[PDB]
Amino acid sequence: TGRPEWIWLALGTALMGLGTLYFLVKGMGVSDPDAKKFYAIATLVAAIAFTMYLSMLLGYGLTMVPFGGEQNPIYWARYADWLFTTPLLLLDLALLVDADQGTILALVGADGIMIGTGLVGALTKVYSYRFVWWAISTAAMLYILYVLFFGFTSKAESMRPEVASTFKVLRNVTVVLWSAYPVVWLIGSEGAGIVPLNIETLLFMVLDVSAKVGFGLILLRSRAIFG
Ligand SMILES: *C/C=C(C)/C=C/C=C(C)/C=C/C1=C(C)CCCC1(C)C
Ligand SMILES: CCCCCCCCCCCC
Repeated sequence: TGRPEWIWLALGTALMGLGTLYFLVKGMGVSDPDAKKFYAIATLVAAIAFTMYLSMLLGYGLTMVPFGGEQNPIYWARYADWLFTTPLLLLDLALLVDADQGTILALVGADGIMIGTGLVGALTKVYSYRFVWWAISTAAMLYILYVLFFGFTSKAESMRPEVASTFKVLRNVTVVLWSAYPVVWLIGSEGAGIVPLNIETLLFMVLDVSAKVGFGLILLRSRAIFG
């Protein structure tokens, strides 16, 4: 098939198979348990992205959805990816500031809504409805960013300065990265079609890798992961 965006997928596969491995060996070296599970979580988060990017590299998780008179190419392997990785990364932040069970259930439940409506909206055939789904989804995301920015950050201050200090950085990678996502969906292949597909995969690879591997390196690298 040799699609123009395969380059960026072959590239995604490589940066995540490589991140997954670095995490995995470093993780099996640690003896602390509190810190030990920040390592399993990251080995798993990179690993899921990895089988997905590669599988896509290989022509799976791609489907043609009709709308706007075209036969639009929708990569759904992305939502299977995000479905499991986004709630776990939120789990990374919740363990860190000692979240309640209630707040974690809520962040996860809303996260399920983000991706579920994201996917539905990306498989819709009526052009204006795609955008109703994109919108309930984004609203879910703003909600999660709200909690994190207002709730978690009130609570990262019951921690040590090294923990709040670390939470502020990861919290800042999240807010910046997670919010570009709805803007890319919408100007590219799933939304307006302004940005062609090789450039979309290229921007989703950079947010993905930044957000999983850039995130893991910063987290696993801090003193705060030792309870
Ligand atoms: C490793 C992947 C990460 C951190 C993915 C984050 C993904 C999002 C914040 C996705 C958001 C979306 C919307 C706000 C609306 C339209 C559809 C989505 C699912 C692309
Ligand atoms: C828990 C929230 C479930 C929300 C389902 C909303 C469906 C809205 C459909 C609007 C179609 C025009």
